[PDB]
Amino acid sequence: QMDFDAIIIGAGFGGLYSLKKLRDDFNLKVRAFDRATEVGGTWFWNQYPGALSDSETHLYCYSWDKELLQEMEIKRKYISQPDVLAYLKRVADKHDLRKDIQFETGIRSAYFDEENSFWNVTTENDEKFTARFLITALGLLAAPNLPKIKGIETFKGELHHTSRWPKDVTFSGKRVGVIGTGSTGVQVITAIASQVKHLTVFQRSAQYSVPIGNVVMSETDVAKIKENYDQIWENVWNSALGYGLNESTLPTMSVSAEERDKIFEKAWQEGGGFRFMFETFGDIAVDETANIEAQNFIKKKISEIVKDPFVAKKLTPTDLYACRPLCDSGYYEIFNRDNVSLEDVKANPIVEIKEDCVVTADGVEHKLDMLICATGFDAVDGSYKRIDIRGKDGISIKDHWKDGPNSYLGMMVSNFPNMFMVFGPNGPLANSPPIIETQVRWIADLIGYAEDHQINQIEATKDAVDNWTNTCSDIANKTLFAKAKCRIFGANVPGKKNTVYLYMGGLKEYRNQISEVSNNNYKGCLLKQ
Ligand SMILES: Cc1cc2nc3c(=O)[nH]c(=O)nc-3n(C[C@H](O)[C@H](O)[C@H](O)COP(=O)(O)OP(=O)(O)OC[C@H]3O[C@@H](n4cnc5c(N)ncnc54)[C@H](O)[C@@H]3O)c2cc1C
Ligand SMILES: NC(=O)c1ccc[n+]([C@@H]2O[C@H](COP(=O)([O-])OP(=O)(O)OC[C@H]3O[C@@H](n4cnc5c(N)ncnc54)[C@H](OP(=O)(O)O)[C@@H]3O)[C@@H](O)[C@H]2O)c1
Repeated sequence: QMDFDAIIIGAGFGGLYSLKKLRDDFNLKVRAFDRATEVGGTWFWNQYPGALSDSETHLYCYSWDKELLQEMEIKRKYISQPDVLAYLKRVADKHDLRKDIQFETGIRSAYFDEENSFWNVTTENDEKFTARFLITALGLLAAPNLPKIKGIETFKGELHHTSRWPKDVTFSGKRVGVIGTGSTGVQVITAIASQVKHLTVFQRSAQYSVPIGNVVMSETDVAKIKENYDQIWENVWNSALGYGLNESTLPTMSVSAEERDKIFEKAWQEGGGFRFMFETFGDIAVDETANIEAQNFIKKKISEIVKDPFVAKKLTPTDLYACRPLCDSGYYEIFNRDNVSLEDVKANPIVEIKEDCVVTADGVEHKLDMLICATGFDAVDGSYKRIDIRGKDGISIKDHWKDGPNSYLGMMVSNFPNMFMVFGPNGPLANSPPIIETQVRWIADLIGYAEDHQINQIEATKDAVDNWTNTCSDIANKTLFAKAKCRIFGANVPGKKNTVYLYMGGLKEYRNQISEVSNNNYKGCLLKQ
């Protein structure tokens, strides 16, 4: 009666595993869609200079295919964007995935049918499809947050947002400006500084960055990893972050200053943001005195690398909370270069943009041939609201989430039956591929349980969703996060919203949580026959 058992939106990490698991392991008839012309998700769209993974190469991948784990290329310690794209293309090749992906096809609307209990999916070309279940693997790539700057539309030079980075960009002889110093801006600035006539960095808020330590991987090291891949993945599932770290329980202020400086320095040499934050000590994100110790080590490193003390001052975070640092391949070193200028657009904001320059509040005209906007995106739920998703009683996801996202286990939304989110909001804070695998296998097991027991409508209750929001709030309020403003709580509603964007108990406890549900006849889920 319906076109498919399941429809998947997205052909990235999440969508490709959702397709493989439902079609080949559970034998469902499924069609996937993506606006892209190729698989990859964020790794097909984000081809900006310096794009690099946050987790090491041997862990930023799938674990469910052992043959592929052995054949995988481990070139450098972290993996660049074109290599992630080539890997995901290889996954699609090996498992015959593309024949059930409709490319160059965006989904405009998905309407649930409380009669007959399936979903009505319309593409932007007015193609209509029906399916019992809807799998949303949308990521967080929509939509580009561009700087709201007076006159930015009059700029006659090259203007790119890092998410829409065009090929064939050349840098020599050009005066280039970069707005934004987050992870993307740090990666772009570090990669292009040596290639331009002059680089201006327009930073609104300095952030802490630690070295990434991206080194080439020896053939012995690669063989060492593959020989022990089963234990490596077992460590991922029994950890909180899934980054292959020895997650410390050691209190920061329980060692001498000599010892503390040695522990921070060892992680600094090795590289890695989460390593510096969670392999050194166990309370950096929970205790303020511990946090200040981590910051002071990075501030000290900034003041040593950056030789001009006034540029180092400008680069030093004033916030006072190292609530997750970035990673870089030589970011602070860039600012010793004679062709790099740092503009504190907090104490000197960009007021307007003319045809050939960026004007700051001090009147200075910063002449530019190129303006790179590394300015971020919408919130996590932004990708969901940009689709017309109507569930029970015809309520839209825009309205149900007008105050921020909320869900059950990060995978189910009340008033939206038969819809299952992959890497959606209210999920765990950990490495993405292990999270995506955990969710795809749990969702497929639920769909298989429904195909047997002949149930055709699965729905989370308002109580369970609120129980999940409580659990996240209880855990997140134990930490320093929010107070550093990391946009994990985005609430502020008169009757308290406390929409908690992340479950922060770790990947191991997250698998514990959703296992309680699956074991206990899916408590919190409305089953209908
Ligand atoms: C440079 C970079 C490095 C990163 N490194 C790490 C890391 O080391 N560790 C980590 O955990 N995370 C990392 N991330 C985060 C990253 O988003 C996740 O790791 C992962 O790629 C998310 O995969 P996904 O399939 O869930 O979403 P995506 O890769 O974003 O795929 C979403 C796809 O759904 C499509 N789509 C959306 N909406 C619609 C619609 N209405 N119709 C049709 N199609 C649609 C999109 O076009 C997109 O192709 C990194 C991100 C970037 C940009
Ligand atoms: N794993 C990785 O290595 C990696 C790589 C890329 C992205 N990500 C993730 O994907 C998300 C996006 O990363 P992102 O770096 O592109 O965006 P981002 O983290 O949100 O940072 C955006 C930067 O642009 C600045 N900015 C925004 N609007 C501005 C304005 N109007 N004027 C001046 N400055 C402005 C911001 O300054 P303010 O802070 O002052 O607002 C900020 O420094 C992040 O959450 C990140 O975790 C991860």
